[PDB]
Amino acid sequence: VSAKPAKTPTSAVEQAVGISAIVVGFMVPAGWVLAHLESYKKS
Amino acid sequence: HYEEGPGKNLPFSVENKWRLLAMMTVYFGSGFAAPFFIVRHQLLKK
Amino acid sequence: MFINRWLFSTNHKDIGTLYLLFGAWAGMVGTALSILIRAELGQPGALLGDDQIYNVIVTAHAFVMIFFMVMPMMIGGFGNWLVPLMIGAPDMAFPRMNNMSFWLLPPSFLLLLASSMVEAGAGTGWTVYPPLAGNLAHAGASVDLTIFSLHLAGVSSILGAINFITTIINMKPPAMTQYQTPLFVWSVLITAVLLLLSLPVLAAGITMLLTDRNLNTTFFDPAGGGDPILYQHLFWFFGHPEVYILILPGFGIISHVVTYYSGKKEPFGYMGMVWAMMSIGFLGFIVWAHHMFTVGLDVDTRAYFTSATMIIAIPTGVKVFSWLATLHGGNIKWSPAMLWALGFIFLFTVGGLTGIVLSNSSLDIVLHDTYYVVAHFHYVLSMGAVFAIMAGFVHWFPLFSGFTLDDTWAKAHFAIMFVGVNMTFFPQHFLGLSGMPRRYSDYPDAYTTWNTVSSMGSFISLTAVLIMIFMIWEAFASKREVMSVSYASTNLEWLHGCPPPYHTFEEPTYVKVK
Amino acid sequence: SVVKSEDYAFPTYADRRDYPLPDVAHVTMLSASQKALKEKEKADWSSLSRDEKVQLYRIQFNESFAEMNRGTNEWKTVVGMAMFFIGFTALVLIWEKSYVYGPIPHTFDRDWVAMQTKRMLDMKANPIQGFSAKWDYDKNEWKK
Amino acid sequence: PSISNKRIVGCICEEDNCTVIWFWLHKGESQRCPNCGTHYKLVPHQM
Amino acid sequence: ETDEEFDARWVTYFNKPDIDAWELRKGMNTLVGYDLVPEPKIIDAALRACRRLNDFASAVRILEVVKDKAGPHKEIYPYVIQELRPTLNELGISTPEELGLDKV
Amino acid sequence: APSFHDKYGNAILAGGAIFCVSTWTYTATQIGIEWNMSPVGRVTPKEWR
Amino acid sequence: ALLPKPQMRGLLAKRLRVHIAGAFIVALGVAAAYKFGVAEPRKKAYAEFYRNYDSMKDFEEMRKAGIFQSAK
Amino acid sequence: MAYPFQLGLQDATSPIMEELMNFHDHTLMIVFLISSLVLYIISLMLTTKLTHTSTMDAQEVETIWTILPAVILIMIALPSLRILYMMDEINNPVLTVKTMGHQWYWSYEYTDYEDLCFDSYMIPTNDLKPGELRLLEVDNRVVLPMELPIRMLISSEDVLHSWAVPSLGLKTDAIPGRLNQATVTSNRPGLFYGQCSEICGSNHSFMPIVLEMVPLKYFENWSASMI
Ligand code: HEA
Ligand code: HEA
Ligand code: CUA
Ligand SMILES: [Cu+2]
Ligand SMILES: [Mg+2]
Ligand code: NA
Ligand SMILES: [Zn+2]
Repeated sequence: VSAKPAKTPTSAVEQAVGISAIVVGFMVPAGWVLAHLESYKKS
Repeated sequence: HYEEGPGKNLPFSVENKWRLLAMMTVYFGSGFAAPFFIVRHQLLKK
Repeated sequence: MFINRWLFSTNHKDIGTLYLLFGAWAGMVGTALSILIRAELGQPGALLGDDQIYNVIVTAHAFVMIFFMVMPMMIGGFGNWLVPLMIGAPDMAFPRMNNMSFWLLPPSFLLLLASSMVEAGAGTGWTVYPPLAGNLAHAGASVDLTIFSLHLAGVSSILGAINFITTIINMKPPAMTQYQTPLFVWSVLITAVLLLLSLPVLAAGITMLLTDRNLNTTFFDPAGGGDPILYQHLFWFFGHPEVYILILPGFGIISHVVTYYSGKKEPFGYMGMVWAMMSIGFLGFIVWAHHMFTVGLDVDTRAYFTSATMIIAIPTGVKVFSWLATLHGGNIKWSPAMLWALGFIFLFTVGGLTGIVLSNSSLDIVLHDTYYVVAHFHYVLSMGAVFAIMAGFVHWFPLFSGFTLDDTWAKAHFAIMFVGVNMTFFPQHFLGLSGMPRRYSDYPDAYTTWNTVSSMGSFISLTAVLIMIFMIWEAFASKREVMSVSYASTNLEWLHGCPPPYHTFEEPTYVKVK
Repeated sequence: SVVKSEDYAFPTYADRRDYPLPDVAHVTMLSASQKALKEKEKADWSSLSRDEKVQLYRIQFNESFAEMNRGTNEWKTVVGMAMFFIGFTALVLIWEKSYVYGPIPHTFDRDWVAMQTKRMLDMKANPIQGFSAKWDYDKNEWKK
Repeated sequence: PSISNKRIVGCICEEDNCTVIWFWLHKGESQRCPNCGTHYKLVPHQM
Repeated sequence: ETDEEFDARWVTYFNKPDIDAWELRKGMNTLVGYDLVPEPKIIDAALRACRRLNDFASAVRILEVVKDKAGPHKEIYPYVIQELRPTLNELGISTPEELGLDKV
Repeated sequence: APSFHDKYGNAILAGGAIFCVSTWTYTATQIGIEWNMSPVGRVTPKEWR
Repeated sequence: ALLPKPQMRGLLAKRLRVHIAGAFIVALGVAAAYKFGVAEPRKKAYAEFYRNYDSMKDFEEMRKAGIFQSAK
Repeated sequence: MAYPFQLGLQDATSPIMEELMNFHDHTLMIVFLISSLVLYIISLMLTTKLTHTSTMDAQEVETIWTILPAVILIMIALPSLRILYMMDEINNPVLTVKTMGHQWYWSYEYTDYEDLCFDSYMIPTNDLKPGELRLLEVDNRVVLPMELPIRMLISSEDVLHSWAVPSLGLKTDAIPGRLNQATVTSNRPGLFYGQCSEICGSNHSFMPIVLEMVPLKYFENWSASMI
């Protein structure tokens, strides 16, 4: 499948911000609820 | 008539990269965070 | 404007798009559940405490990954997008029933989530065997909400199956036969046939389970006259057709991808593919009691059933060897979907061979409900069905969206996905052989080390799907278009451009016999 | 420039070794010197020098077969990103071992596993090949 | 026949052949099948 | 069928007096997909057919696909060129290694 | 023309290999994961009562 | 001198036949390697264990350390 | 019972698990063979520069293509059916023991003569004696004579359990209102460790089975002592 040159091409820094955004937005809630299970067990 | 073309056959606008990145991460993060909060709920029950 | 386009939609492409979105969300829900399971099994001890919440997570992982990730995406999404495009139809035959099937799906998901939220919890496994699923061990509303989730998903998929069979059989051009259609069309025809032939059996089974729970019947109560072996018979009479449903459109997708990216004009032995798919479909209906080799059946009955597993092993062997045979002398283009298809071939071969090891009832005495079974069904489901979903997604993301993915990120995603799943599910063979049973929240110390290794592999797969999301965003962060597609003459869905318009085939195809 | 919406109907210059003679010329519109080359083309090829040959072959086609089969080096950066992301996975697991996971059960320290191993060898647990068959029951040591 | 400027044409140009091959056919002269060369011509005037 | 009627049918098909571009391209595109390095009389007929309808660069990719359809072993292409040299210097067609199209 | 992969690919290969091996030997050796190794030839048996 | 005529027609088929011969030999080699490494040593280990086995002495060695709940 | 870094099965004590282990080695050698075929072919035939992308004879190899997996499946299935019929002989047992799987514990009835019955619960982790096993030690071990045919009738009071001992090659469903049969023999004395294999609630991981197999005279002394 042939591909056109990008209409709005991204650079390396914006892709780094994107991968960091996915990592932080996926690891804050699950990591927060996994960071203290014994608090939910009435510590 | 409805829009025809690339990026317009989708139920969400793709004309900006950053608001769509925020949209994807909140949608798929709500998906990833639902069962964790469920498990928090049955731990908080008893 | 939005409501009439999406909530009131009556064409197949929009419903396939909504399938892709909903199944991506539900798949990531299931991935979170799988990470939770492997987090309990990582180190010895109880991170969550009791086994009840762990069984709730296990059952939720099974239902969410079966009926809400592979099922809607694979069958509904790829069939609705491609089947009227492959056969040259303007739309489905009954588009309102297709829209109703989609909109019944998130009610079923909400009922499943509410089943998990109610304090009893549906911690029974995805087998909903009584008297564990009765009103004594699980006196509450979790099992009932689970039963109605299965009812809604079943009605959704019967409606979709009816719509698919009538739009394949009838909406062809009047010159083409059924043996001139593409292979994915054949796979979804046979899939829809077994769907409507198998789903009412579990519908009746869980209806009788519901009446046993709340209407004081004794269908499966041993103190009243019934027995749970009847429930096991009906459940697995649906259940092995269900996993053949889970694997057959994957066969169509990998056949299409291997045919395309090798440069071939057609798969080798099209009649062999068609015959083997109808043989697998006809022969998956009489193999169900290989799931009950330890219930105490007759020895002659299990002899018949293991012979039935051998004769169902032969035609998929014909399919995988012909998949090998259509790689002969082809211009092998090293696309990412090619890597997904070759990983499909190898890992699905390994999973099927472990299933053949399990198929002997003599060794199924030893290996029943151990982790050897878990390795078998994950090497078929979580590798074959997932790799076929990814192969179809990578191959048809130019068609669905209009933009092309970054192939370098796609090859990296395949690499870490392959490493993660192979490190997750290879020590489970050793844990099953050593003798750790299924559904265990804590194990003895001798099962520790492989469990530790297995837990690490799950996180790698998390990284895989994490960067997968970035891949999708990168396409919409690039907006690189498609001038052209190679081999557009053989494949009909690529002939209207990327993406195709709302109204296609108003002027239909011109094909003649005489 | 931007071409109209019939980019799918008309055939395109497809560049692969499976299709050696494409149906579309790569350079559609031609300059005046290229029309002079095409006018000269009707005569014999003996009066054609090197530069006219290579420029008309570049007019009709994009790449030779040596250019399209070249070994570029993307597999190294694909597996390099792979080992990046597996390393980030490993540091995520360092965090999860540090904070999420609690203490190990008490049956894993050295005295308990020593008495455990003595009970393994004492009860002769699986002594044909696996564990108690790797121990000397006369010298009271492991098998060498 | 057609009502537009082009139509998708599917050729089964030998019998007992599985894969139909599809090609766009426009106005003007007779285009050919892209493997067999049977001539197809478009006359767009029907209703 | 066997060798000689294959060779005779292809050399008569490429020596069509009213040859045009579409069917020469279709003959080459069907010939390349065969499990067969083409016999040098067929390639001779194809080169003269390219000369008949006044096309140069198609003949250069004809020579290129004879070069790279042989595959790994390299005893085919110098043999085909060493048999086709009277054709190669009777039409003015230039060989791909001398045109600089094999230096990547 | 020098493409992206030509020297950056060697750089990413070297960096990925060294980063992965360093972080995995840290997470397998240093963070106190009890691997539950095979006790053959390694433990001495202690007399339980 | 000049070059002879090599095989022009179909080396894919002859490559397939020589490598399908190699495929059968190497696959039988893998199967025989696993068998002669694992399966037959296991069978002869079982034969060596059970051919000269006394169980009264084995039970006496187990019961001399106080493991059974029935023999004190 | 299991040891760390174990790859294969637990080794055999009953004759049945010796034949099961030999058949497992046979079928895993077959799986290794055909996986070597698939892997070597897929590694071979993507690694060439020769091409053949034209019409090919669709049906000229299917007879061998169909009879080789059929004959290998027959070669698998014949010893499978042999050992499948090797578990349903005339038993003529010596002892009959009845197990009932109560709600997360086991109960044992030796009631051929002088009716004896007891309960098996796990010794908790905090109350383990030194040297014992976590999650695998019971209050009352289940004492049987060795190298004898012993009938073992398995059921449960309320829900589905699975009475399983892997090293003796036994795994039988404990179904309420239904009495399944197994036979158990041995060749060595000692302690054999199994646990439940069917989902049975919130302590499903927490019911083990300990089979202590002793000589006949010590089994008689134990039976006289426990009553
Ligand atoms: C993708 C879904 C899928 C597919 C295709 C299969 C395919 C098969 N499955 Fe499985 N199975 C499941 C999903 C699937 N299964 C699930 C989800 C369960 C769990 C249910 C539960 O909870 O209990 C399960 C459980 C399950 C069990 C239960 C084990 C137990 O309860 O103890 C058994 C028993 O043997 C079994 C057998 C088989 C067999 C024999 C095949 C065959 O169809 C495989 C054949 C496929 C091949 C790829 C082999 C062909 C390849 C060749 C190269 C030819 C081989 C030729 C020779 C060896 C001569 N399956
Ligand atoms: C579709 C079926 C499916 C899939 C994919 C998986 C995937 C996984 N499963 Fe699952 N599993 C089951 C079906 C599945 N499983 C079933 C049916 C059971 C039996 C339950 C029971 O005991 O009753 C089970 C049981 C089961 C257990 C048993 C727990 C126990 O009994 O103690 C465990 C733990 O190791 C486990 C782990 C995993 C892991 C680590 C993955 C990983 O592979 C997770 C990674 C998967 C993905 C990341 C999905 C891929 C999706 C995408 C890449 C996104 C797609 C989106 C787009 C393309 C837009 N599974
Ligand atoms: Cu009883 Cu699990
Ligand atoms: Cu099954
Ligand atoms: Mg069971
Ligand atoms: Na745990
Ligand atoms: Zn034709």
